[PDB]
Amino acid sequence: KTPLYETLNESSAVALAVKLGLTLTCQEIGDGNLNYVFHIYDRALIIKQAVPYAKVESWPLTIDRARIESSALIRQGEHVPHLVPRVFYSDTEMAVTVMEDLSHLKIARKGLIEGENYPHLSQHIGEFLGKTLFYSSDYALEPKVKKQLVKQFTNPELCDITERLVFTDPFFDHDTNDFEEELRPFVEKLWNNDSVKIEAAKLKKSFLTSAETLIHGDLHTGSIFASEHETKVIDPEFAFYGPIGFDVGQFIANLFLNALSRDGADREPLYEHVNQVWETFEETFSEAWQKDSLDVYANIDGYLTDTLSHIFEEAIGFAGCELIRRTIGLAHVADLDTIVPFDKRIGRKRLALETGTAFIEKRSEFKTITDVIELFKLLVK
Amino acid sequence: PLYETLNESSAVALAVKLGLTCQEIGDGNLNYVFHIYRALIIKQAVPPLTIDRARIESSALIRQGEHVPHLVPRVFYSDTEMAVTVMEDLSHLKIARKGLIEGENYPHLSQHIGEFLGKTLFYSSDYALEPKVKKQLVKQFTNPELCDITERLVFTDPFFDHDTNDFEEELRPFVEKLWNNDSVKIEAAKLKKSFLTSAETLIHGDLHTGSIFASEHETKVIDPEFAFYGPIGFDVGQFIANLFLNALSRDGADREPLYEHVNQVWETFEETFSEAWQKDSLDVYANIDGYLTDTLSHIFEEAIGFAGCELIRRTIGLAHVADLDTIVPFDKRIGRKRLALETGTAFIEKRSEFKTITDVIELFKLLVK
Ligand SMILES: Nc1ncnc2c1ncn2[C@@H]1O[C@H](COP(=O)(O)OP(=O)(O)CP(=O)(O)O)[C@@H](O)[C@H]1O
Ligand SMILES: Nc1ncnc2c1ncn2[C@@H]1O[C@H](COP(=O)(O)OP(=O)(O)CP(=O)(O)O)[C@@H](O)[C@H]1O
Ligand SMILES: [Mg+2]
Ligand SMILES: [Mg+2]
Repeated sequence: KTPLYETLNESSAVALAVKLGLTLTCQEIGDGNLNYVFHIYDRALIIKQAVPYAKVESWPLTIDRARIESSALIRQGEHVPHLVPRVFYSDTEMAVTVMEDLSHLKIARKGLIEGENYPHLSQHIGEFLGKTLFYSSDYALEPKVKKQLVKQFTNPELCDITERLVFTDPFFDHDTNDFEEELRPFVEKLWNNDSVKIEAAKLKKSFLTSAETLIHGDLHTGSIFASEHETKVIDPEFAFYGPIGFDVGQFIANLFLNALSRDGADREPLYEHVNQVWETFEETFSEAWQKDSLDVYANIDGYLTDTLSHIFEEAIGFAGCELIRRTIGLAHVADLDTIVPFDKRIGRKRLALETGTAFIEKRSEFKTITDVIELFKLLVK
Repeated sequence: PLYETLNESSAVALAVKLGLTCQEIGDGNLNYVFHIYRALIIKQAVPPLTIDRARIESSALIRQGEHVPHLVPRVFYSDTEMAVTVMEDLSHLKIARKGLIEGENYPHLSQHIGEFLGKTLFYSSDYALEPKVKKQLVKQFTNPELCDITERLVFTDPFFDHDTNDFEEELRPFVEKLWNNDSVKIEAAKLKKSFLTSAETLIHGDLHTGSIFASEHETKVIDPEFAFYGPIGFDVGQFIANLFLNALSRDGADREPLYEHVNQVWETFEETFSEAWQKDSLDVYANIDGYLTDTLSHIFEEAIGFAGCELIRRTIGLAHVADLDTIVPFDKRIGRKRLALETGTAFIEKRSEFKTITDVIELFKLLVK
């Protein structure tokens, strides 16, 4: 058999949607250069397709990621179908996912920067977190089943992006970092900080080795669609078997990153979201543990409590890496880069480094999410 | 289907067909071990458990042979479909558990196994390997059925009133004390969760004294059928526990060689792992002062915790050790088995308190006086 992959265009995408049985118009609406996102109208549909390195950032990547993203979306839909787009069709060789159109929603990072507060965002994401992370763990699944899922969701290339960018590069004078010269005194203070780098190393080691559950792997505010009443998580291409606290930490850090871009009393909705997302995660995870654990140890008093404390500790450490990583690393966030005037931008970026560092160092000292919030507020006054 | 169960005649046929008298000498019912005489061993899995364990065993032995060829039997041929490994004959050696029970002291056993542990455990980790490579090895060495036996027998069944357990009734009061101990069971749960999730290196997975050939001058580790990507501390802990199990079967001053072994195996492990880390780590963090030290402390902590589960598991679970079961008279056996439970319990609960291997040894000695 011949190679089946062919790069879609707007006409090809309409032809595909028809051949698959789902007068039409199509527009390519993709935000980056690694994927095409084809919007098809009249009822609407999205066809997403991975772009191979030769035709593309980038970042040399195979189109295998499309298989991960599709399979991860489908898995999430079995547990939280109201919190992810529906998937109608997918194909590994064509590297295509056909999914629900969510054009009536706005990317959460964009809305947050515009000053939208999204009152239910943390309640929805906390539920997403609690259910996705529990139901794919050894707590919820027979170990033989979970062990096959580890193989199926092994994601070497995309893991390599996170291992480098989240956990390694910002902490050294590496080629991928990207920061203003005004920041250099403070960046160098990080590079020279042995005790924080040792802690980042341990966190990386956990990312590399702790195959606890199927994670989303890139759950930032730009990876969520939002309106006042709805929330949908997208693009689980980084999915693999990793630490439970990782997704929780990345999301929380992106909430703090937005808080930093804001001023004064405007920060309060974000601090409320940090509190609510932890609380809802913990409640959701705990309810799932109680009802659906297969573990004979699950209902011994203190075991769930200690499990949550460890997830919490790692989540805050991971949050700290993300705070740092987004500030001086290859991949930045609009929350910080669009701060004006310039000297304010530098000052707030200095604070993301300082808060990130404190999170990493003090992760095992915090007892509750409010301790984390209260420490943050003091540091950013 | 290409699989056919060998007999003594077809074993020699295979050895000749591969261009390399016969007696089946296997000490269990799941594998045939054919000795052919220059000499050769042909091990074959029999078809409850998949014959895929033979592919794991061969692959694991070969990988071990890349780093410690002097400490594992050489492999000449292997075949997944036939479930065979053709390997070096080690008939001139004795199973270390048997020798230890007979009173052999094996002066180099500790230095040899410590070297085996340091090198096998380092060189298959993320410390030594590109993460993309390690991740392929994780897939290759996934071992669901064998891992299942360990998850059940080492980490679960002894801590509850489960059907697989096997203990003398005189031991019941002390068994029920363990079952009723919430805080120890929570800690066993955490160690099981680490076994289930922490894919740190390719481990042997069943490194007890019955899995080692020994003489005065030579040591060879065998049967890595349980191999998979698991916690670095696991093999270290199981081995140490089996040294302590032999100490419990001995009396007084005759225990000293075993305590010496426990000390030397940790020391040699730590030294070997540290030397490899220093020379062969790919990690940009490797050389920050404190990171290796903290890495070792965590390995140590887990090892002690896993030693505790192995002490308990061997005493009251499905799979016993001859060290304990052959103690006479009865009443002494029961006493020594109560101590294996109490020491294993202390190891699990106190694992993060110990600062050095000496602390572990001294605590054990105190308890078993
Ligand atoms: N289901 C959907 N409904 C409506 N618009 C969608 C959509 N999926 C994607 N889009 C549009 O396409 C953009 C790109 O989506 P997505 O984040 O999946 O692409 P990407 O994977 O190429 C980005 P990255 O490289 O940062 O991960 C979105 O921000 C959105 O505007
Ligand atoms: N390389 C070798 N050289 C000489 N004898 C060997 C040998 N490998 C195995 N044997 C002999 O056969 C016995 C069974 O070997 P082994 O322990 O590998 O098998 P097994 O896997 O069937 C046991 P278990 O069921 O407990 O795991 C050994 O105790 C030893 O006496
Ligand atoms: Mg993407
Ligand atoms: Mg065996």
